[PDB]
Amino acid sequence: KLKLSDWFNPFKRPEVVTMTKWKAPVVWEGTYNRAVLDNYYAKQKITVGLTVFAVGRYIEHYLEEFLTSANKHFMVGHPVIFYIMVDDVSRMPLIELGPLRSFKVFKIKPEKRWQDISMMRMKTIGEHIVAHIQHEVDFLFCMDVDQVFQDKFGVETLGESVAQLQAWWYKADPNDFTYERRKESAAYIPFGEGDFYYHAAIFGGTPTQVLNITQECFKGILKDKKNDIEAQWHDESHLNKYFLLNKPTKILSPEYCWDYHIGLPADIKLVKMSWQTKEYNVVRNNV
Ligand SMILES: CC(=O)N[C@@H]1[C@@H](O)[C@H](O[C@@H]2O[C@H](CO)[C@H](O)[C@H](O)[C@H]2O)[C@@H](CO)O[C@H]1O
Ligand SMILES: O=c1ccn([C@@H]2O[C@H](COP(=O)(O)OP(=O)(O)O)[C@@H](O)[C@H]2O)c(=O)[nH]1
Ligand SMILES: O=c1ccn([C@@H]2O[C@H](COP(=O)(O)OP(=O)(O)O)[C@@H](O)[C@H]2O)c(=O)[nH]1
Ligand SMILES: [Mn+2]
Repeated sequence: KLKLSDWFNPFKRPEVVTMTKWKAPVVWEGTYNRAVLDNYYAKQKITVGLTVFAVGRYIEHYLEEFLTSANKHFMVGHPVIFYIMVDDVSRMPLIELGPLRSFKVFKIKPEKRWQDISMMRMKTIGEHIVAHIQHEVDFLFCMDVDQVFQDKFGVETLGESVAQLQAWWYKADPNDFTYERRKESAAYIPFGEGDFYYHAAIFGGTPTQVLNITQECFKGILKDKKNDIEAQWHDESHLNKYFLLNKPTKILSPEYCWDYHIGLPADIKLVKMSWQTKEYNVVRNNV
């Protein structure tokens, strides 16, 4: 089987956090041996999935740029399947795909509140895992559409359960993190607890693990509805509670999901994905 030291050298990045207390790697540029891993996973003949949602004007603003960039940069050299969930298939951009990429598209119901569009992804992803994704892929990523791939996002990111460090908070102390802090919410994390602040824009794992992630988060979302409370950062609050309880087996550095509004500091050596500028006045239709 694969050993961590076969592909991961933390000493290449001595000035950042490269290992967690529960022995998961934090993958930074310089630490990974992609050649070793490409050879390993090609011998297993893996396929990698990617889900993305675009509901409303998120389709026109973001979906083409997301997919064009994913085609170029996501798991190059391996078969990939893009799963695209939209409310209006007639507005789908049908871009040309390259070798080892294919896709399929699903029509979904548009939830009335943007907060519920975001949170209902957890329910829909689990339904699709059970119905087909579990039979199609070895690993799955679930991503926001309001971002663009900038460089290779490869097999060094694969694992049983994979979390993303949020770009603005990776050096912060846990008591500064924007976790949900009301005990009445299923997402509550008390002061004095927490490892990292994870970004809900990227998470992944085997289909089995992603099913558990998404099912447990959606259970918390529904429980909160019954208690008349809505977590401060919606599905992200619940995801952070999940990963506190069920530690990820791999974490990605902020290089894998970077906000250029921060600037480009010394620690961010090669950006693999960048955030799109927010445009909520146009793309969201409720407060
Ligand atoms: C240090 C600080 O306050 N930085 C904020 C960012 O947190 C903020 O990003 C939003 O962060 C929330 C969680 O707090 C969530 O992850 C959102 O998806 C994300 O956009 C950013 C927004 O422009 O502003 C900075 O000032
Ligand atoms: O009206 C909506 C609200 C959300 N989304 C999807 O849900 C994700 C999360 O919402 P958003 O990116 O707006 O949250 P932010 O990252 O800005 O906090 C988006 O990237 C889209 O994939 C969408 O398609 N339409
Ligand atoms: O139909 C509704 C809308 C809200 N609320 C309660 O507070 C949450 C906020 O509701 P939302 O508008 O987000 O609707 P829902 O997700 O139920 O479609 C709900 O789930 C309910 O528990 C209400 O009692 N009924
Ligand atoms: Mn987003």
